[PDB]
Amino acid sequence: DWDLVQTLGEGAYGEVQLAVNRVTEEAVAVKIVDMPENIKKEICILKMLNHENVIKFYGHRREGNIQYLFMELASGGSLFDRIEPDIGMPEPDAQRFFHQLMAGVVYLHGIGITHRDIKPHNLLLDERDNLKIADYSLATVFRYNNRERLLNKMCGTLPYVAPELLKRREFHAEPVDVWSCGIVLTAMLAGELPWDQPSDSCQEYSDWKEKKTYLNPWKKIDSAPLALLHKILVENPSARITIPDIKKDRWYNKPLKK
Ligand SMILES: C[C@@]1(N2CCN(c3cc4cc(NC(=O)[C@H]5CC56CCOCC6)ncc4cc3Cl)CC2)COC[C@@H]1O
Repeated sequence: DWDLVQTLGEGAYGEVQLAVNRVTEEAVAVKIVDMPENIKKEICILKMLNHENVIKFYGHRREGNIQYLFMELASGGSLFDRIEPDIGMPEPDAQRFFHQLMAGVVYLHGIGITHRDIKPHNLLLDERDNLKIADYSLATVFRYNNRERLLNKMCGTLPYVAPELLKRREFHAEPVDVWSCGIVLTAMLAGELPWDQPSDSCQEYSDWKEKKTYLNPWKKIDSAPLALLHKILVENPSARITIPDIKKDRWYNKPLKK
């Protein structure tokens, strides 16, 4: 029925491949996973999703120990491939992608879902350059019956993880996703990641906490988006800006063209 044409990327459990229909020539993205409690969780979350800034999930087929997850093929590819190394991208394009990222994250948080691994590799683009949050393999429920549950599991990607995840036994889900969006914004505006990890043993992170914004990547960033990044990349998650307040930010609301 299908045929694995090209590899689109690889995760912890399974691989994502470009599948072209043997009859219709319809090209889709298929996540092929071998072997359980996590794929049942992932399928459950994928069926809950319905938003313009979240990848479309078609369905799932099981073949013994093999699990197939059918998803929307994003023709524009990844946000990662739009970032020019050491440069980034034009500020109006970065603003628009950030507005769309916030829209997708507000939606997820609104249904009580935390993504837990936001990065340019899983932010995909459709034919009209609309951003779509993909890869729900680490996603979990942080709110149910209007009651918040604290996270305790270590997961994500070190340059994108919030510092409380490395320090605290339990932490709130929403500030962790806000933090990763901040690193994505830095990547879009500088074409460079600021640190290997947000720990005191990492010089670049110590430099940021000491406000050495005359250093890269910060010196490449204009004063307005840099003021926003100062509010996002705050060590104490209880003092960190929330998405309702990000929506009131000067740069977030700055009219930009071309
Ligand atoms: C594990 C990681 N990844 C794996 C790939 N993955 C997906 C990749 C997809 C990729 C695409 N579309 C394309 O690649 C566009 C460019 C073309 C043009 C058309 O032809 C085909 C290639 N569409 C849908 C996808 C759906 C998903 Cl879910 C996201 C998660 C995250 O961290 C490291 C890895 O990158």
